[PDB]
Amino acid sequence: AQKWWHTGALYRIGDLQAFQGHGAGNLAGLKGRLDYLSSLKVKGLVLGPIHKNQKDDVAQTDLLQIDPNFGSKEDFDSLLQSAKKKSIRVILDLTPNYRGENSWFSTQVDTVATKVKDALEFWLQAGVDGFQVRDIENLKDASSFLAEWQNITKGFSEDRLLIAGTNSSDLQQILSLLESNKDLLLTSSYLSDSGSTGEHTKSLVTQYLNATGNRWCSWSLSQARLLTSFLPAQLLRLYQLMLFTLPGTPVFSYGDEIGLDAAALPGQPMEAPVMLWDESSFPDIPGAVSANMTVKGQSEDPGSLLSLFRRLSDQRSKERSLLHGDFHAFSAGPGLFSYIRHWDQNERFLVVLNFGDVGLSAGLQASDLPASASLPAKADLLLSTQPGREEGSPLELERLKLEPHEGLLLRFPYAA
Ligand SMILES: [Zn+2]
Repeated sequence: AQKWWHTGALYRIGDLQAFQGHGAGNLAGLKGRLDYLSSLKVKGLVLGPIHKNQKDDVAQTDLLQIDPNFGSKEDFDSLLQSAKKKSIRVILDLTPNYRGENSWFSTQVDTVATKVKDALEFWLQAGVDGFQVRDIENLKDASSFLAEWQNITKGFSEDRLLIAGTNSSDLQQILSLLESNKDLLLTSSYLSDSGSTGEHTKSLVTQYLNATGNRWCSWSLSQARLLTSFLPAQLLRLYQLMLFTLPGTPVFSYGDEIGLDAAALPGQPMEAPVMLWDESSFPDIPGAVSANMTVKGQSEDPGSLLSLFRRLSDQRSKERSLLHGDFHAFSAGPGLFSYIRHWDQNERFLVVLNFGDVGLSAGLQASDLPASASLPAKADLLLSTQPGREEGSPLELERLKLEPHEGLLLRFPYAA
């Protein structure tokens, strides 16, 4: 088989109460939204933290005890049972001081690291499929601890994950964390540089793959915050296509599927903005929310961001070329970022991303590829970020017009 986090996207649910809002707001309530997460084809949701934590006090913090606000232990057990019946894995966040500004209390670790050791051993027997920990740059001897905890996690089963998260975007600071245990997923702000861009992004990704020996890894804009925090509205489709087709596991926060924005909801945290299911989800200020900002409204419109997300995620899970990590990038025009995805004699995929505000001709040439480059004269358009095109019918790779901010996803058989 394939280990489970390779087969789909990860969905981060930081605040249980903002995610479902009124009525539910529980572990028992989260149970009712599983069929929805299935419609996003997420193979693992990143849950919590949900443990007891008195703001900035080590003694008054216990990772083995759930906070009554979120429910009970039987609610959690009940949640795991249903989730496994629906092929949905659950990753628990154990960031200790998640109510204070320093997530690891201070540079005095000793007592804090011991607590984390016991929690892993405890919650794996309760049946969780992995763990997350954030703000590692504030942890003394970070790489040493991530090595040990990774070994406990993999020891239980090889089909168990550890995710670590940093706010840093420096490449050398990121690699030094990875020099510890190379099978460890690391989310970061490495990609976060919108507005002024060009083909800066193309290099960033190939440089990272270059340095890491092309090992399996994660793709995100941050450890916890939304896409809208970093990107302008009219770049969300482009980045969504990219994250869903780059070699590795893509990681989103709840709300990225509908383009959820912390601003535009006056007086609300950038961490835990309320999820928008329909018109009644935001009562505080009535008219501020509209139908096209909601799940309900975007479920109707085929042109919506939610529609793009669901279709991209369906490909990412079903198709084998996007499930394994075989990837090659073109040397096209100065705005573009194009690449090929393939595995054995399965169906091949071609991506083309225009980052500028100007129309382009995609002159994607053989230019630096393997012997398995041999592109056809024609490939079928599966999907475009902009409505208008004839989806399903063949285009021509030499003569290829790209409108500002457009993204194309093209399919073709192994034998050209
Ligand atoms: Zn290849």
